[PDB]
Amino acid sequence: DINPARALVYQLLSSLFAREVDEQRLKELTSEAAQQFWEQLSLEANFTQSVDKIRSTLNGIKDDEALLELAADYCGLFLVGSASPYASLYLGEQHQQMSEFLHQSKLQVQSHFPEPADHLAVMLAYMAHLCCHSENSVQLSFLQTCVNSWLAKFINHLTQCNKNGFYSAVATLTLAWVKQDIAQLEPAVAIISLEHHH
Amino acid sequence: VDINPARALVYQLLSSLFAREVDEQRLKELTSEAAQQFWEQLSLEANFTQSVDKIRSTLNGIKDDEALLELAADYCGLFLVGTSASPYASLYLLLFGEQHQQMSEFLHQSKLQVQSHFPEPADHLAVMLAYMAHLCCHSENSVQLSFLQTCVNSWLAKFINHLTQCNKNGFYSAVATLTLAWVKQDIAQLEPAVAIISL
Repeated sequence: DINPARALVYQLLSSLFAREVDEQRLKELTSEAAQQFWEQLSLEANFTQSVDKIRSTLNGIKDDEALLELAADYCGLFLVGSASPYASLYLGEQHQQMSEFLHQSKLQVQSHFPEPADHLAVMLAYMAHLCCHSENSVQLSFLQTCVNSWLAKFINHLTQCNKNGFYSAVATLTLAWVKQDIAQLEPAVAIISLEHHH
Repeated sequence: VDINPARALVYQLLSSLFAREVDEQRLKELTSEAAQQFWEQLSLEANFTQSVDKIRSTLNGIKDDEALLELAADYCGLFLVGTSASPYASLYLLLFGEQHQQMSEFLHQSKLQVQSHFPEPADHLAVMLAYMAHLCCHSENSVQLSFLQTCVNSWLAKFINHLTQCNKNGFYSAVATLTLAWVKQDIAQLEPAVAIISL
């Protein structure tokens, strides 16, 4: 009864922390239907001051420089770490419930953080999965596209940071292992193209 | 004979070495008598010899916690810092971006954990508020109340305090301030509503 309205307020607040505000969003936040909304929210004594600051700011963005500055505030405050909006930086089972929610919603926040699946550990773990669950062509393609395309660089920079050399050796072995695996996969994959063509 | 499962095991081993710092239990399983056989055999491949011997000589050389802590320090000061060799592909670089769609699914299913200093994505306030929005219409009042008191109201004021200190113009502080006041008023409505169902 009142819940859909509450969901709506939480969504709006969420959107404001999710990512910086672009032209399309600004137009959505300052339209007539949005103006009435902000007014209604302002009627509550505990919300009045905050609602006026938010609404007067958004209504004051008339050019590109105005929108760009607000975004700079967003980036300067949340994408540097500053006041990163992560609970753990200021302070259990309902994190898993959210984990699923995250996976389901396809809702991702603006972030300067590297993509988790871009972690070498993840790529290798996934390749291990491809070895027994995919065609050789998919395995080869993945090694050439996502692994062999950058290890050399990683290794190079690793040799300038690892004094001991343990992890430099691990990286070195990984590339060597990948190259040899690619050489075993090439003919296999090529046989299938010579056969699926004739 | 099928070698695909053997290849997967090797990729997993390499995966583990970048996945997290080596701990006591892991050092033991990486240096067991069965493991020594594996390394020796792997070292016989001409292309692998040098790095393998560096790998195992290092692992076999670990005989006290000091040396172990030293390796763990190498790991952290190399991958977990951020300036000097993060293991992320994007940081060193066509059908690339499209293969990331399947990895996310595998990453969600494998529930594989990579040691990291980055905060959890679900810990982000925007994701918590979106989740709360969801609970508002697909959950009992008590689950909503519980989540607010437990995950939001517990740290929001600390956040607003710091935010207010870094926000010169003050727009985002106003958003954060309105958020807390919204959450508090909502908890105020939720408590009476929930308590009543015990009657």
